[PDB]
Amino acid sequence: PAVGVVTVKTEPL
Amino acid sequence: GADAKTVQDTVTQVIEQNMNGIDNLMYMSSNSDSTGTVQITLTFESGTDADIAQVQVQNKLQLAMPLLPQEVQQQGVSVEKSSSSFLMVVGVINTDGTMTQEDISDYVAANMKDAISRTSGVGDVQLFGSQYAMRIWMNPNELNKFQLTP
Amino acid sequence: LKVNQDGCRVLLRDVAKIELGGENYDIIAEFNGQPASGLGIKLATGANAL
Amino acid sequence: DIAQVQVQNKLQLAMPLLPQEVQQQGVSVEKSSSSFLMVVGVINTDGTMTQEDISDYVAANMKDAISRTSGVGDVQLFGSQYAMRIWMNPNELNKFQLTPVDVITAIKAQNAQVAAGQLGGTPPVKGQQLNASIIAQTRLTSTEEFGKILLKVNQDGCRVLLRDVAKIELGGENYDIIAEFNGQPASGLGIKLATGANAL
Amino acid sequence: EGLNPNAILVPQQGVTRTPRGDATVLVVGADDKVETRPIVASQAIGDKWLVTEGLKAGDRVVISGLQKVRPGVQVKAQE
Amino acid sequence: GMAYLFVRLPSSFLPDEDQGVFMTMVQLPAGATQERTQKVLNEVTHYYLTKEKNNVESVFAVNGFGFAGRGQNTGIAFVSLKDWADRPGEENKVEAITMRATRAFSQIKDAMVFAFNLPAIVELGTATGFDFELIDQAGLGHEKLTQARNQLLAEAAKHPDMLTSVRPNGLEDTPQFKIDIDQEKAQALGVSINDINTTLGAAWGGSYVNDFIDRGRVKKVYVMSEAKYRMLPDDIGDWYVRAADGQMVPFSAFSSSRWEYGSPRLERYNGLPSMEILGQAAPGKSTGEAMELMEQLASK
Amino acid sequence: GAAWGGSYVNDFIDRGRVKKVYVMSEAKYRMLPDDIGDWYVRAADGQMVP
Repeated sequence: PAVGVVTVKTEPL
Repeated sequence: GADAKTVQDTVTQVIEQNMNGIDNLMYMSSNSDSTGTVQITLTFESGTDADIAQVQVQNKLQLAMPLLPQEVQQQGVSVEKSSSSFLMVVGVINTDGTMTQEDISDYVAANMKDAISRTSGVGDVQLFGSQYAMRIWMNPNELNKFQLTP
Repeated sequence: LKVNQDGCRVLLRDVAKIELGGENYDIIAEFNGQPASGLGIKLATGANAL
Repeated sequence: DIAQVQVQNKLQLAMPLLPQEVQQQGVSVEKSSSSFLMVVGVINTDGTMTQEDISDYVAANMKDAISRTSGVGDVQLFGSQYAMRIWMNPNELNKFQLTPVDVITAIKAQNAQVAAGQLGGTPPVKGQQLNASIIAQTRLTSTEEFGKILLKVNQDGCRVLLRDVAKIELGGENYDIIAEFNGQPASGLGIKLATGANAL
Repeated sequence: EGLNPNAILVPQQGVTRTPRGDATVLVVGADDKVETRPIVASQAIGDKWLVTEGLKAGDRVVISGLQKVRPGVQVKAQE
Repeated sequence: GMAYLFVRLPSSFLPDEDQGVFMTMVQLPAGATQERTQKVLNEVTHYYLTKEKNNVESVFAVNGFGFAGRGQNTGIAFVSLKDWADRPGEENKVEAITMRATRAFSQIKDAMVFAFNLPAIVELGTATGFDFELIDQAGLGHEKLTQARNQLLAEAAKHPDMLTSVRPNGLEDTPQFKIDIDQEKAQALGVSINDINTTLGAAWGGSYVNDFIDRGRVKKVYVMSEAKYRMLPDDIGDWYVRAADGQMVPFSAFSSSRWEYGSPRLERYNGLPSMEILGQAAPGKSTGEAMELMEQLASK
Repeated sequence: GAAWGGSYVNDFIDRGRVKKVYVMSEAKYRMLPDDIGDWYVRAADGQMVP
């Protein structure tokens, strides 16, 4: 079963 | 403003601790909310009107009236008897959409809705909507600007 | 609203926004593409239908 | 019921005419006939619990599902609910120059319940993702929470907690009735006849 | 603006105050059966939330499907 | 053998025959806003309008409302049809429409949404669902009643042979935000807490005051500041309060705060602490069998 | 009458139960007619007055 999977990119502040 | 805990205590346990000497139910049910609309549902024995036990319970509620938070009864409390059956839904909307759903709501509500209630055969017209109000939007920079409190 | 001894008047519009108001704002109800207003009707006991 | 609601609704006409305080307590507008039925007693035969404790035990615990039983008139509580009972000392009030009225003003001032709201109710801003409810000052539960209720200070912070002048305990809403059943009090419970009750 | 650019800013959606007095966020596992990790969620920033604890860029955090899924169910990724 | 066929026959109640509409229940996960919910309603609305042009003759959904609980994660679509004569064919009958709807719901992500027909006398349930409440008589913690509850939802999932949905109406304990105040800080400010809170729920719950007239119409007065001003916990810190001296005071001068749980929709049944336990049985098994099952699991 | 007839104030919760609040001093402190003189009240200056 498929899931909406959103993944981290945290470069600036 | 208040929570389901305040619902339970300041309102609902007032009722439960006053739903006493109560007559001819089949049972009773209730729920809470954070929004504030408490609802108690009271399934009663058949063969009778709603009105006798209605005024029983709502008059021990009249015994319960100063026990309320003053604020909600300053707003008012719906203590109603209604069988929960609809009649129909009524579709009222500016197809242009230039007016808000509030605008239509108080439009019909002030204007039209009431003479429907001045017509035969009515239970409740559910106003999906409300009256207008004097809605006000503060600024802490302005209170702060003039060193004030709301 | 408040002043000083000059009488620098303060107005409610100067601090806040004035408009009409939903007592709540909670139901965005929609019917056929546009959000629509709705009016329930319920039954009168002992009345007719037809 | 007809003349009942006649008279109790001209009593509804008569409501603000009362002293406000007794209707802050309430009025026993009661239609009932004077017909008893069984007044069921219980007692800790040790007597470790007071008659108040038994009364609040049933009244909180037992009494109400008896009221959830068929055919019931009144469930008569020969007794009462627990409460908060406080016993002052004018030596200590006088020691800190205390009016108990202002003590009550603090009692309301910290006891009361605060309606708060939510973290951005309707309508929020566009693009808002989160609303939840603001949680705020609560009506209190423990007698030590009650006991730590702040009273006057000095400028250093030489504070006054609660009681410190007084006494916290459970409150008999009166203390006036002494029943006794054979060496000790008990809990007799008046299960009175309902009007239309069906007894056997 | 501003200080050190490395700053774990996840939007508010997966942010769970879980449990009592605590705050975790559930990530998927590497074998698609999901894998919650408790994290020090710092101050919310914008539509997002600062995290100090543990997580890196590229960590397979979720959005949508968290309710049919408990730890132990494989997952096919979507954005 | 007549008696054999007599006893072997299953039973039911009065059927959900046609209504002309169907009732469309829409449920989202908690914490999600009415904006995201609104997006969802636009999606589902777009499905039954656009991908179901051929029969769909009505829409009306209520964003924010739930008859199962008036919260931000629910919405209802009132969906009518054409004339009966304008819908010939068994796929043009309401049940199969709901079956394709369920296939769409399986297709729909980020949701717990199902439509159905109500009873003809709608005050009865789902007509396959028993209503089941469960109440701790001893006051053993609503949260621990929820432990034993969802524990018994796991147990309720241990018998798929019995049920078709063991689902509750559980509106979940929420992340939520308690703000604590020091009185000795407050008395160090010497300012009445009641009016601080009056300021608070005035600005953070909103304040009714009184009424007026437009065109002969008594109307309410409400006041609470801007959405951008009522959005953050740090927005809490923005609010300054005059004290006995006349100084403007942040809440953060005296306010701590933290998070926790708490469910918005609590329930008490016959005045007794309850949680809504719906359930429909698998077809071919009576609900009294489900009573024997869950009541022997009420041993647990 | 707060201290000589008792003083109800308001209520609270124990274990989900709204309960009354009373206050009046000790039996030995509420017994004599002379005990009336034992009570002192802040005047306009805030000074305890028998």
